[PDB]
Amino acid sequence: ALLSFERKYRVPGGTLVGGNLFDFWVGPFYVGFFGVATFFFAALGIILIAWSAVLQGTWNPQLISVYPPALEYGLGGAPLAKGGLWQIITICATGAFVSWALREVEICRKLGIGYHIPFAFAFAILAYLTLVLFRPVMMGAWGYAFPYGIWTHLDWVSNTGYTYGNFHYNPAHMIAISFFFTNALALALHGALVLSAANPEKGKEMRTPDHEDTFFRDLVGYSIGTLGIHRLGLLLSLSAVFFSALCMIITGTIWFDQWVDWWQWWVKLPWWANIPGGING
Amino acid sequence: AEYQNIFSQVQVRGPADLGMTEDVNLANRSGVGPFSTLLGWFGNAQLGPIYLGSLGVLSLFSGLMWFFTIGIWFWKQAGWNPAVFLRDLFFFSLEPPAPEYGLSFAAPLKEGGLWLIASFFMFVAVWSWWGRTYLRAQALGMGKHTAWAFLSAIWLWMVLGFIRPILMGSWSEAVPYGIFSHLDWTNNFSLVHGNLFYNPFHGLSIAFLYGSALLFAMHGATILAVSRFGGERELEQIADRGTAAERAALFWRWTMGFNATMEGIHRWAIWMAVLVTLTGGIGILLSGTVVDNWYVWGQNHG
Amino acid sequence: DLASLAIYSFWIFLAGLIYYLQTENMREGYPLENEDGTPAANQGPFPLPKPKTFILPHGRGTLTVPGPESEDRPIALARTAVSEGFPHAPTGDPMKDGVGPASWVARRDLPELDGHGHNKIKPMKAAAGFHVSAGKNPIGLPVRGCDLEIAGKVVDIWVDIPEQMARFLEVELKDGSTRLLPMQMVKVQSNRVHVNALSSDLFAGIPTIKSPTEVTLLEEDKICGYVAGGLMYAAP
Ligand code: BCL
Ligand code: BCL
Ligand code: BCL
Ligand code: BCL
Ligand SMILES: CC[C@H]1c2cc3[nH]c4c(c3C)C(=O)[C@H](C(=O)OC)c4c3nc(cc4[nH]c(cc(n2)[C@@H]1C)c(C(C)=O)c4C)[C@@H](C)[C@@H]3CCC(=O)OC/C=C(\C)CCC[C@H](C)CCC[C@H](C)CCCC(C)C
Ligand SMILES: CC[C@H]1c2cc3[nH]c4c(c3C)C(=O)[C@H](C(=O)OC)c4c3nc(cc4[nH]c(cc(n2)[C@@H]1C)c(C(C)=O)c4C)[C@@H](C)[C@@H]3CCC(=O)OC/C=C(\C)CCC[C@H](C)CCC[C@H](C)CCCC(C)C
Ligand SMILES: COC(C)(C)C/C=C/C(C)=C/C=C/C(C)=C/C=C/C(C)=C\C=C\C=C(C)\C=C\C=C(/C)CC/C=C(\C)CCC=C(C)C
Ligand SMILES: [Fe+3]
Repeated sequence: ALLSFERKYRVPGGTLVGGNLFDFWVGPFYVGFFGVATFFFAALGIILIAWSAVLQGTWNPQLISVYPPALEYGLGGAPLAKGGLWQIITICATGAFVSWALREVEICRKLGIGYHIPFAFAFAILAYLTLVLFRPVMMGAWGYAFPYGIWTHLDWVSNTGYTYGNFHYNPAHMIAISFFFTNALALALHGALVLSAANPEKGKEMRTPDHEDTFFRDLVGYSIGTLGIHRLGLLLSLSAVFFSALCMIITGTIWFDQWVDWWQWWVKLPWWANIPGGING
Repeated sequence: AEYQNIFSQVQVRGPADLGMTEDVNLANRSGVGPFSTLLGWFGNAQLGPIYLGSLGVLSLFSGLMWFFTIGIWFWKQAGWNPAVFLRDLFFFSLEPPAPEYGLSFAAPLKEGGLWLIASFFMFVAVWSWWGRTYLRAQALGMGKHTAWAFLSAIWLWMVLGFIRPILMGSWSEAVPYGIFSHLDWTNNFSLVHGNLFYNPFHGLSIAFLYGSALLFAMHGATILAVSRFGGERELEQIADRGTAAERAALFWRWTMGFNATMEGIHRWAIWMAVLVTLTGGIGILLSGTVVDNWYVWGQNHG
Repeated sequence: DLASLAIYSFWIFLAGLIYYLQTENMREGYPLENEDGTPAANQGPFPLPKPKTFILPHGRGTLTVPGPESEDRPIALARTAVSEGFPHAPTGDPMKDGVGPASWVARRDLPELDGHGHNKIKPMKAAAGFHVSAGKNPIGLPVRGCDLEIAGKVVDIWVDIPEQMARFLEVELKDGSTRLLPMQMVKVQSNRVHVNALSSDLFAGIPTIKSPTEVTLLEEDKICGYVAGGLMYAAP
C-alpha cells in the first residue's frame, strides 16, 4: 500500500473542488474530484470506441479506426456511423486530459511542491488540440483532423505531409526537429553524467558534482550546472512541442502550397536574384 | 507570482574554478576564460578552462579539415562568387562516388573522390573524439557511461555512411554532405524501401524519441518543482535521501501508481534516449540489405 | 528472416531491460507498508534487488541500499476513517510537528562538502572572493510576508561555493536573531524581499541553526519543510 516514508505526507487538504468528498487514495492512486471526472470520460470514450468497433465489423486492434466526419459536414454535427462517434470521443479525450492535469494540481498542492509538471503537461494537450480542434476549425471541416487508429493515423500523417511535397521543407518543422534531436542528446548526457559520478570506477569514491562540472570543461570547455541542465531539458522539451503545434497551425491555413517553394523568397532577393551560375540560374 | 526558478533573481560570482585534479595532466588544461552574466542567468557563468591535450587536437584539427574540405567544394560550385554562395547556400552539396566506382577509392575529385576525403577526416575526428570522452572520464575516476552512450549515436552514424554502403556494394548508398541535399536523401530512402513507417524498428525509434521528450519534460519539471528542498543536488539525495526525493517520488506514485528513485530515474533517462539511435541503427541496416519493401514484408514477415 | 528474427530478440531484450529498471527503482521506500507501519501483504510482481554499497567520499563512511527503513522521528498524525486510503489528520501543530507539506527527513546532521572536503555552503561574508555580480542585491533589504507586514531584514546571502549559487538569505528578526530562507521561496524586488508562504508571526518559528557559519543536511530539511508548509498552513 504505502512506501516506507509515505504516511507523514497523506494529510487532508489541497483539493480545488468538493472539499474532502473525494479527498482520498485508492491503492497508490490519489483520487480527488478530478480523478472521478477523468474516470467518467475515460470509461465513456472507451465504450464508444467499442461501439465503433462493431459498426466497422471487427474487434481487431490493428484495424479498428474511428474516422472523423467527411468534409461535407464542414464544422457541423454528423451521424454516429459517419463521423459522429469521432466527435464525441474527441470530446471525452479532451475531458479526460484536462481533468488529469487538474488532478496533478491537487496532488501538487497537497505535497507543497511547484506546478511545473501539470504546467508542462498542458503543452502536450495543446499539440493535441491543434491537430484535432484548432487546425480543423480554421479549415472549416472536422475532416482535416486525424483518425483514431494505430496505422490509419500514421496514414493521415504520411498523406497530410505529402500534400505539400517533402514536408521537410516546413521551416517550423525544421526548428522542431532540432529541439527533439537536441532534447535527446541532452537527456542522454544528463543521465550518463549523474550516473558516471555516482557509479565511479569499481572501488573508487562516489564522485561529487565538482567532478561533474570538471568533466564538461575538460571536454567542451563549459558546464551548465546541475540546476541549469534541469532547466535546459524542460525548455528543449516544451520548445520542440511548441514549434510542432506552430508548424502545423500554419500548414493549410496561412500557407497551402508546396513547402519547398516557400524558400524562393530567399533566392529571389534582388542582390543575388539575377546573378548567373550557382545552383539557381 | 510565486518564483518559478527558470531564471536566477540574483547572480553571485567568486574566483575561477580550475576544477578537480585527480590523475589529470594539468599541463593540458587551458586558461580560465571569461565569465558571462548572460549564461549565468540560466546556468553556469564560468567559461573554461578546457582540457585540450593530444587527442583533442587531432579531432579538433581532423574536424576542421572535414568542414573545410566541404566549404571549398561549395565555393567551387558557388563559382567563387560570394553572392551565389550565400544565396544557394542550402542548395550546394558534395555527393559520393557514382555507382560505377562501387567501393573503390579510385573515383576522381569531381566524381566522389572529394567526398571520400572529407569522409575520411570525419571518420577520424569523431572516433578520436570518442576516445577523448572515455579518457576524460578515466582521468577523474568516473564511470564510462558517457562513452557508451555516445557510442549508440556513433552506431547509427556508422551505419548510414560506412556499414550499409559496404553491405550494399557502393559508396553511392551513403549520405551526401549538404543541407537540403541530405533531407531529400531521407525522403528518398523511405520511398525506395516501401515507406519506412512499415519498418518496425523505425516506428520503435520514433517511440523512444517521443519518450525522451516526455521523460526529460517530466524529470525537468519535477526537479524544479522540488528545488525548494534543494532537489537539483541529485548526487547527495542519492547518498542521503531528503524530502525533495520523497515528495518527488510521491507525486508520481499518487498520479500513476508507480515511481522511481533519485538514482533510478537517470537510469530510465539514459536508456530511453540511447535506444533511439540503437533501434534506428538496426532498422536502417536491414533496409536494402535484407528487406526491400517494408510494406511487402509487413504482409508476410518472411 | 533476419528482420522477423531481429524483432523478437529485441522485445525479449526490452522486457529484460524494463525488469532490471523497475527493480533498481525499488532500492528505496520498499518493502511496502500498511497504514500501521507493518509489512503489507502484496508487494507487486517485482522482487527487491540485491543491495549495493556506496563509498561516500571524505571517509564519510558507506551506504547500502536497499536497507533498513526508519523514519527515526515521531509522526503526529491520526486516522480519520476506519478503513484504508484516507487522510490522517495532524494531532498537533502541522508546522511544528513537521508533517504534511511541512514534512522533513531525518538526514545526516553534517554539512555537504565540496570535492575538497570544505563546506559546500557558507554565508557570503565567510566566502573570500564572492560578491553579487548581477541582479538586485538583497543584503540590507527588509523582508515582508504573507500578511504584508515587516518580519526582518536580509543581512547576508549564504552561497554554494562549488556551484556559485545563492541558496539561502540570512534574515535578522526583531529580537535580533537570524533565520535562513530558501532562495527558491522568496521574491526579490527593488526595495523589498517578499515571502508568500509565511506571515510575519510564523517567521520566528523557522527552525534555527547551531553553528552561525554552516548548515547541516538535517537543518536544511527542517528549514525548507517548514517554509513550504506555510503555503497550506499559514492560511489563517
Ligand atoms: C512523410 C510525412 C512528413 C512528415 C509529416 C508530419 C506531419 C503531417 C506532422 C508531423 C509532426 C511532427 N514531425 Mg514529421 N514528417 C516527416 C518527417 C519527420 C522527421 C525525419 C527525421 O524525417 C522528423 C524527426 C519528424 C518529426 C516530427 C515531430 C517534430 C512532430 C511530431 C511530434 C509532436 O508534435 O508531438 C506532439 C504530441 C501530441 C500531439 C500528443 C499529445 C498527447 C496527449 C496530450 C495525451 C495522449 C494520452 C493517451 C491517449 C493516454 C494513454 C494512456 C494509457 C494508460 C497508456 N518528421 C515527413 C517528411 N510530421 C506533427 C506535428 O507537428 O504535430 C503538431 C504533425 O502533425
Ligand atoms: C536521421 C535522418 C537523417 C536526417 C534528417 C534530418 C531532418 C528531417 C532535419 C535535419 C536537420 C538537421 N540535421 Mg540531419 N539527418 C541525418 C543526419 C545528420 C548528420 C550525420 C553526421 O549523420 C548531421 C551532422 C546532421 C545535421 C543536421 C543539422 C544541420 C540540422 C538540425 C539542427 C539540429 O537540431 O541538430 C541537432 C544537433 C545539435 C543541436 C548539436 C550540434 C549543433 C548543430 C551542428 C548546429 C547546426 C546549425 C545550422 C547548420 C545553422 C543554420 C544557421 C543559418 C543562419 C540558418 N544530420 C540523417 C541522415 N536532419 C533539420 C534541419 O533544419 O535541416 C535543414 C531537419 O529538419
Ligand atoms: C505527432 C504526430 C502524429 C503521430 C505520429 C506518430 C508516428 C510517426 C509514430 C507514432 C507512433 C505512436 N503513436 Mg502517434 N501520432 C500522433 C498522435 C498520437 C496520439 C494522440 C492522443 O494524439 C496518441 C495516443 C498516439 C500514440 C502513438 C503510439 C501508439 C505509438 C508510439 C509509441 C510511443 O513511444 O509514443 C510516445 C509515448 C510514450 C513512450 C509513453 C507511453 C504511452 C503509450 C505508448 C500509449 C499507447 C496508447 C494507445 C495506442 C491508445 C489506447 C487508447 C485506450 C482508450 C487507453 N499518437 C500525431 C497525430 N505516432 C509510432 C508507432 O510505432 O506507431 C505504430 C510511430 O512511428
Ligand atoms: C519521408 C521520410 C520518412 C522518414 C525517413 C527516415 C529515414 C530514412 C531515417 C529516419 C530516422 C528517424 N526518423 Mg524518420 N521518416 C519519416 C517520418 C518521421 C516522423 C513523422 C512524425 O512523420 C518521425 C517522428 C520520425 C522520426 C525519426 C527518428 C526516430 C529517427 C532518427 C533519430 C535521430 O536522433 O537521428 C539523428 C541522430 C544521428 C544522425 C546521430 C549520429 C550523430 C553523429 C555521431 C554526430 C556527428 C557530429 C559532427 C561530426 C559534429 C557536429 C558538431 C560541430 C560542433 C558543428 N520520422 C518519413 C516517413 N527517418 C533515421 C533512423 O534511425 O531510422 C530508422 C533514419 O535513417
Ligand atoms: C508537451 C511536452 C511533452 C509531454 C509532456 C508530458 N506528458 C505527460 C505529462 C507531461 C509533462 C504528464 O504529467 C502526464 C503523465 O502523467 O505522464 C506519466 C503525461 C502523459 N503523456 C502521455 C502520452 C503522450 N505524451 C506524448 C508527448 C509529450 N508529452 C511531449 C513530448 C505522446 C506522443 C509523443 O504521442 C504521448 C502518447 C500520457 C501517457 C500521459 C497522460 C495520461 C492521461 O492523461 O491519462 C488519463 C487519460 C486517459 C486514460 C484518456 C483516454 C481517453 C479516450 C476515452 C480514449 C482515447 C482517445 C484518443 C484520441 C485515442 C488515440 C489513439 C491513437 C492510436 C491515435
Ligand atoms: C541517443 C543518441 C543521441 C546523442 C548522444 C550523444 N551525442 C554526443 C554524446 C552523446 C551521448 C557525446 O558524448 C558527444 C559530446 O561530446 O557531447 C557534448 C556527442 C556529440 N554529438 C554531436 C552531434 C550530434 N548528435 C546528434 C544526436 C544524438 N546524440 C542523439 C539524439 C546529432 C543530430 C541530431 O544530427 C548531432 C549533430 C557532437 C556535437 C558531439 C561529438 C563531437 C565530435 O565528434 O567532434 C569532432 C570534432 C569536430 C567536428 C570539431 C569541428 C567543429 C566545427 C565543424 C568547426 C567550428 C568550431 C570551432 C571551435 C570554431 C572556432 C571559431 C573561432 C572564431 C574561435
Ligand atoms: C566560409 O567558407 C569556409 C571554407 C571558411 C568554411 C565553410 C564550410 C562549410 C560552409 C561547410 C558546410 C558543410 C555541411 C553543411 C555539411 C553537412 C553534413 C550533413 C547534413 C550530414 C552528414 C551525413 C553523414 C554521415 C551519414 C556520414 C558518415 C561518415 C562515415 C561513417 C565515415 C566515412 C568513411 C570513409 C569514406 C572510409 C575511409 C577509410 C578508412 C580508413 C576506414
Ligand atoms: Fe537529473
